[PDB]
Amino acid sequence: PLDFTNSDVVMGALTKAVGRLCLDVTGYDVVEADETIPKPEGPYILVDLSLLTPLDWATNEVVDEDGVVHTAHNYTASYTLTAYRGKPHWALSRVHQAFGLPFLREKYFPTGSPYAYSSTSNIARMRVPLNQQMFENRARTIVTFNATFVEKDLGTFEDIEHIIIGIDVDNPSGPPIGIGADYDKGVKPGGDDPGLPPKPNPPIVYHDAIAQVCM
Amino acid sequence: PLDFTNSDVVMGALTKAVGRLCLDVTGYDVVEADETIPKPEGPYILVDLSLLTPLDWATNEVVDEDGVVHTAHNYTASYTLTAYRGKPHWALSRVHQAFGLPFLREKYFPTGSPYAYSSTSNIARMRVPLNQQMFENRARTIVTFNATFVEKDLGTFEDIEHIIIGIDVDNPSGPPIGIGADYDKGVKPGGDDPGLPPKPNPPIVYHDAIAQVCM
Amino acid sequence: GTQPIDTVGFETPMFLAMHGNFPERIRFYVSTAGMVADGFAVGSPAYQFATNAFAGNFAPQRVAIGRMSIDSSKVDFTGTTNTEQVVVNITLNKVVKAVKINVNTPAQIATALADAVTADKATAVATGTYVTVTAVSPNVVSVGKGAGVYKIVNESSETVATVLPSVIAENHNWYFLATEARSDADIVAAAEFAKANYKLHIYNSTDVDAYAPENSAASVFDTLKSLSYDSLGTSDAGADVDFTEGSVIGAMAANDPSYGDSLHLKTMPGMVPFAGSDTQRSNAWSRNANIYRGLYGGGSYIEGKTSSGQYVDVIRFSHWVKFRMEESVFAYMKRRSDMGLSMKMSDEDLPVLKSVLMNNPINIGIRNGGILTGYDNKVSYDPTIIIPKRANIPTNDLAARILRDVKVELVYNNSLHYVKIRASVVLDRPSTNAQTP
Amino acid sequence: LTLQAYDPAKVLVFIGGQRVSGFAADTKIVITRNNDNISVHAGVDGEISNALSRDNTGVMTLSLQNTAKWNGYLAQWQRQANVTGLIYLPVQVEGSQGLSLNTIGWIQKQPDLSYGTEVGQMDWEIGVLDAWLSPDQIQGI
Amino acid sequence: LTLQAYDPAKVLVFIGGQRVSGFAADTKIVITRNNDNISVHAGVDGEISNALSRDNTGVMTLSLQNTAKWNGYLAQWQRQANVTGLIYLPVQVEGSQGLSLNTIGWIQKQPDLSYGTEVGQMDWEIGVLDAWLSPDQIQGI
Amino acid sequence: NQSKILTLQAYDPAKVLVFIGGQRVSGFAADTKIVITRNNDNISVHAGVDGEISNALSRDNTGVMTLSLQNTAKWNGYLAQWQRQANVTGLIYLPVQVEGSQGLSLNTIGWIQKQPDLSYGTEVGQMDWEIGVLDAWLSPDQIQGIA
Repeated sequence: PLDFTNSDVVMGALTKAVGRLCLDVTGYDVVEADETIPKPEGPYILVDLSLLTPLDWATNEVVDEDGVVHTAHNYTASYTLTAYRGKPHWALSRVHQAFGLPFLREKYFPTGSPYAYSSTSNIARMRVPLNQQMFENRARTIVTFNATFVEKDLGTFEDIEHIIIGIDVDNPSGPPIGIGADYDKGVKPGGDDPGLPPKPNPPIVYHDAIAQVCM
Repeated sequence: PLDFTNSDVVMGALTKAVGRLCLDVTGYDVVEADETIPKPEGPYILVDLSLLTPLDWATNEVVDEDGVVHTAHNYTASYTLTAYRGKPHWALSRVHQAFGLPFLREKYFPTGSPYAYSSTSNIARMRVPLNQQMFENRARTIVTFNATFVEKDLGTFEDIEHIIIGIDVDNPSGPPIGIGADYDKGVKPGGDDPGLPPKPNPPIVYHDAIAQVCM
Repeated sequence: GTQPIDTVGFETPMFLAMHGNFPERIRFYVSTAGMVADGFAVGSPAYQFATNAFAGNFAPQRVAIGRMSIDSSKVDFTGTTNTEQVVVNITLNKVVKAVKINVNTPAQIATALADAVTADKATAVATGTYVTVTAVSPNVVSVGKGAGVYKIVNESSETVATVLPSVIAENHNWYFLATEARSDADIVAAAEFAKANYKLHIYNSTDVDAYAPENSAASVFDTLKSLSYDSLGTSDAGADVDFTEGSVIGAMAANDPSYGDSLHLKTMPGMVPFAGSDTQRSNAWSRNANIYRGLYGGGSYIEGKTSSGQYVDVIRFSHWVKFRMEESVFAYMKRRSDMGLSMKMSDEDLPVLKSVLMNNPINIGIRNGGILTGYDNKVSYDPTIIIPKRANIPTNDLAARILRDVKVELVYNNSLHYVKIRASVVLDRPSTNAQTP
Repeated sequence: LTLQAYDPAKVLVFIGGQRVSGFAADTKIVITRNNDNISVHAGVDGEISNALSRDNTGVMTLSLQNTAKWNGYLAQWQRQANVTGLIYLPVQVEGSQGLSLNTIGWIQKQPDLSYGTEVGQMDWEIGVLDAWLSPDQIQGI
Repeated sequence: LTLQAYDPAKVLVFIGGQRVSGFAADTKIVITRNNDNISVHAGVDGEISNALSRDNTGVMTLSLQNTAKWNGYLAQWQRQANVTGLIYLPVQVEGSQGLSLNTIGWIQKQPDLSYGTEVGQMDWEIGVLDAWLSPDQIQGI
Repeated sequence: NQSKILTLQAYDPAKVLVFIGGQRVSGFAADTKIVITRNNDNISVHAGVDGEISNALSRDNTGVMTLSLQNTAKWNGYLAQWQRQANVTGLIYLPVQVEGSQGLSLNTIGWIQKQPDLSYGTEVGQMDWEIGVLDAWLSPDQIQGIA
């Protein structure tokens, strides 16, 4: 019943978050590298998940109700953006500045989300010949994001229901004394003994004297 | 009779340990580089033992019953993983996080095993054209493991059964005094002489006085 | 199915008296006034025991009293001599009385005691050397000691070997064990129950076979010696009328075994100095019948040995370690489970028992000096803890969810008892090697 | 007979009864003593005499990622002790193959917290009231 | 249940009531204490006794680009206080996931200003009158 | 070693209370709060020519107590007024008390013996008031287990 959002969900939703912010700021059209289609008409941007870096040691462990363990790891995903016509260098820059606008981020990067923005690389403008007739304007940049991935274990170990301890007290008056100790899940050491009587709270009464001394 | 597990056993079992954990986590199919077969159908992973690094000076020496010597050396083996279809970058990542799950590791990397996990490299996602029609998704990573290799010597030297020592004491009253000393395996210096009598433990008796003084 | 006691129980002594003053099988008091309110007659057995227990230097905080069905009392003058106003205290159903007999022979005194027939419900029956007092179904009677030279004896239809399994089931939060019955069968039954339930059995006896020559004897001390139990026995003259087990307990109930302290010389108020001669002392020391010798104007216990020759303090220390480890492990395992973080059976969790056990039970002993530490020979005395790995646990134990073969080792740091000197007086004083050995 | 390989994942740290988790890459911990074992007094003519050291405190560093949940626990424990005066908690370390340790200790100084473009690091300084390493886990000692 | 990812943009600094903006790249801030928590006195025979630290001041560095508008505010506040004698202002910090802080403090020393071919940096030293970190924002503490 | 911890609760200097005249002192200096000393040693030894030794018991037990306060503290005012009060009216004595958090206490009467040296500079100064205490026997009452 203690569910979560595994890696597959976070990773897939990060692409769409980048896709919507690029569309909503620059006004260009967007496309991914996952499947190929004939080149669209007009300026557009291409999104690719070029690289992914892990961080070695897990930062948190969440124990299910039944004992299963969910482990959380920090990551960093890098996206390669490319803008293909119009003023591509201008288009990419407005994407960069978008991460500094508070209201715009809150739509797609709400507080508590499993991914965040980290930094950006240099924006390089390029000219590429086409059919040996024309030079096409382009650009390229790499945007680095933070993330956190959670995965669920494949089982649990047994609980400790009963513990048995052997004790040996070496002494000089005779042979060592062997004696054992034991623990059980529901057996209190004292049973349910009430214990010593408590110190009572005196009842609230009226006093005539601010400070009275009586022998 | 004092046997062990030489290098050949450890090295071959490390591959299968990696193979089972990849199969049991990602759900993909697995294949090695050792022998070539027609490419399987569906997503799958390729395993390769790319590199192996030694550590110069042996860390332990175990002497057989008869005197033969077994030497232990630390190593580090690097495996190159490649995932060929589906969401390869997702598949490799789940392999990385698997090493942080306690129960899953215990199946294949039990305490006391001769190999262990060390670290992981960056996961790079790639697109490769095929037949000039389609782009195929792939990925690549390098996983570094620790290991320890043991090998057995090819013989032993003879024991020291008899030692003869020559001694010369130069002195001014005359020519130097020559005298020898010797050792033999079973000859005690004192034979079996009982030595001086021991101090007896007095027997346990009753005492009337806590502290008694007698002249 | 012995359930574990806790720290408070480790100090509570239980006395198995005969009475009917409360319906329950056991009750706890913090002073003799509560017992007085419950209708116990001043000078009664349980009252004497409670007074002695509270009168010690290391007195316990609370005392538990058991119940064994009473049938009829006895006021015995047989074998006594009296030249003083005999007085007997009697409490009837919350009504407190006093009885007086003047001056004469014990038989005449016993006969004259039949005058206890006024303002009564209860009945009195003289028999020439003792008076048998029997109550009636709705009446409750408590008979207590006074100024006379006599001893009060009670009888019951039950037996210890059948009463005790009821008291323990009712409540188990007590450590020491004592009883009013003084027959050999009752004493042996108490010893056998205590040794099986990990409880310390105490008793005082007045049998002269303790003094009897070592050549041969058939005393309860000797029977326990043969059976090799751990009951702590002592020979006292006034035991049968004062129940001095309370005084013995009052000198050892409060001091914790972490100090390794023994019982050798502790003063016990209420005890009467031993009277026999040195030969009798030597005889008694053979049977492990400890005595309370009066020395240098004061009283002092002697050597506190148990039935099987072992010292009392080592036994008590082992029991204390057992109970403390049980309590500490339970506490830690319960705190771990209050959160959803229960201890699993894996190699990543098992080691913590080392610190858990080092903290509460063991480190206190090492601090206070009860546990020996250091280096010997080629051995060290440091306590050691060994824990198995998951690979070594049998599959059946995994299925049953049980951990076995956790082992501990310690060394006890005993105290000193005797000292001997070789003084010499001379009118004057008498090889010079001066070479380093 | 199979000799162990150094397993970095089986190096355990138990503080107060629980197990620490969420370390930063590279060195998980470092253990260092504070004083020299023996003090040697050398005479004019060459006589030598030795003194045994009776101060055996140490220091243990603990590298934790600043997003670790265990930062909150140490921060709470630190402030609690400053008010009540109860500062000691059990400390235990294990080695896959190496030298263990098992004593009591306290949080000595507050690390340095810095915020940037990537998940950082905090290095706590845990004082340990004794610093004797143990061969418990060595396979064959 | 979705665990947070460290968001560098939600690390907030409020000085005097307003929010600081215009940081330089990399480390936005750094928080460091001045003294050790506990002072340990060790005897000849090994007796140990501890003393609680009653000086809890810290220091917080603040990296700002030299074109930031917030340089003017700090420069004005610094000079004002030197004349009037009123030096304290509230200081509060937040962590996306990390240890917060909420106390009062003052501007300690004037940073170093340097001019070159590119927009530089100024590192202010803000004294904080208490330096206890808090687990408020940790998700689960 | 952990078996010789001399203080199981850290020594907190703020627990040391000082009351003069019934009001709690506050505003102390940087390093040392108080210092208590005697003037005369406990007994006098008169040793004869041949080694005969005899001892005498002292009857002057007066001591001196120093009280470090920052010169910006408010309590400097109360002491300064008190000096003039006693100089004219002739009432000098005033109850003094000290609480030994984990040490020795003190409870007696005392008076201001001298006034400190007031100095002004680039740093907040300090003042060392001398409160002569009539009787200076330290009390172990705060310590438990004193048989």
